[PDB]
Amino acid sequence: LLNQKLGKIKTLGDDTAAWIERSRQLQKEKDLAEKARDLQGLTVEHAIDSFR
Amino acid sequence: LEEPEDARIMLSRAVECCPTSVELWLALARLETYENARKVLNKARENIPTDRHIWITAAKLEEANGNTQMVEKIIDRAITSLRANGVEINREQWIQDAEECDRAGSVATCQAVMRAVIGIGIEEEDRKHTWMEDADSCVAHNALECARAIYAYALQVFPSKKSVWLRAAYFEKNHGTRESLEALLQRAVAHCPKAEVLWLMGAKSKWLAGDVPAARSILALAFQANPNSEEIWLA
Repeated sequence: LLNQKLGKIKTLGDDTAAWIERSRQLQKEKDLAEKARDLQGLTVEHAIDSFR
Repeated sequence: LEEPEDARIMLSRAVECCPTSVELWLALARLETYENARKVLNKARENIPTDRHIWITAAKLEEANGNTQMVEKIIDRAITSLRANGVEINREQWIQDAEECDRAGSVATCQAVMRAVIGIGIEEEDRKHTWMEDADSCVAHNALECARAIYAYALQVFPSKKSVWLRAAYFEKNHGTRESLEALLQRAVAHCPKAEVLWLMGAKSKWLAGDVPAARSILALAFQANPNSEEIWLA
């Protein structure tokens, strides 16, 4: 069952230099972005009369 | 990862967001382009400024991609940083820089850095005997540049003991240098002719080299003027 569940998610956890260009664009993008109720039902093991 | 050019590009893109990265700056310094190497050093200066280790990186870069004049200028700039920035020169740093500049780069900048560290930073009281020992230990770990730095620190100042010059001449003999032994003998005889370590040591080195006629010539030179007792006559 877990294998069925863990199949529909891609396991990518393309080039090299244009990836660095992608990183430069991401740097530009991030620079631009920078700019008493709970006690109901509880049982007491004592007689009621025992309380003064 | 498999690509020095892509690695350099990625390191440049990361260092734009990673200022305080000495390792990244040093990696960018090895970009295999001398003009671009100087530009990368200037950018690292424009990055997190050269406080403690980027000075050593710039000194090594001057050792590799440059001559002794710019190396000495960078050494003077670092000495200015040794007081303005508030970071005194460390003996271990100087020894490591000398070893790195002897193994990889030219020994000229290693000798310049050794002189700058033995004059500034390491000087206690009129002797530099600890400096002489440190330079001898560096000579046991580096080339003759450490011995030359010891000679610059000792012989240039007034030699209170000629035994340092005798030890330097013995090291030069261990380096196979006879002309350097003669130069050291001339320097010591004109600075401290008060023992048998200036002319007698040179005459013995000549008489233990293997050239009998040259040994006789050296003995004639050291016994005609005879800057010693009849020991030269016995030799």
